[PDB]
Amino acid sequence: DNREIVMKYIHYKLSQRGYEWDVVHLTLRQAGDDFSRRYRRDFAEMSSQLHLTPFTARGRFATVVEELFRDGVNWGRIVAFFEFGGVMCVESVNREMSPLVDNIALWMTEYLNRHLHTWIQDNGGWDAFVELYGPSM
Amino acid sequence: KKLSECLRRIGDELDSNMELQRMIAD
Repeated sequence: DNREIVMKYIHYKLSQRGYEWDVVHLTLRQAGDDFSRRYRRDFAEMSSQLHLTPFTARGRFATVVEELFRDGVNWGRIVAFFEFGGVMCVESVNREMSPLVDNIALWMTEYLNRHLHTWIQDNGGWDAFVELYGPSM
Repeated sequence: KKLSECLRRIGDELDSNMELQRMIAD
């Protein structure tokens, strides 16, 4: 379920750069591109800030992701969580490490169900988000 | 700069922007 959300976002992002790979989705495609725009405004595509290697990616991913929610969670920070993962999958493919994509998605899925699931429920769940973001599309 | 700080700033800016786009839509 939350893993499907991860799948469709990864698939979506990967498509967005011409790479194939085998409602909450639409809203989330929207917020991420929204984020995308804002991010590329002040900084350069984050692919440049990513230094990746097969056996260093999981830790890197973890480190960053924890620095994100280290002090709190808000939907903005979660769309960011999404953008981050997807950018890692696109970088992966581009750096000739396509296999990782499948791993990155698992990492995300786990992180979602393990460390964010509580905030989500406590804060209205996914429909809450689909309703907050509603007026931004 | 730090990738995580970049993510937070934008992450927050986006939260603020939709809470506002939400206030408006009321």
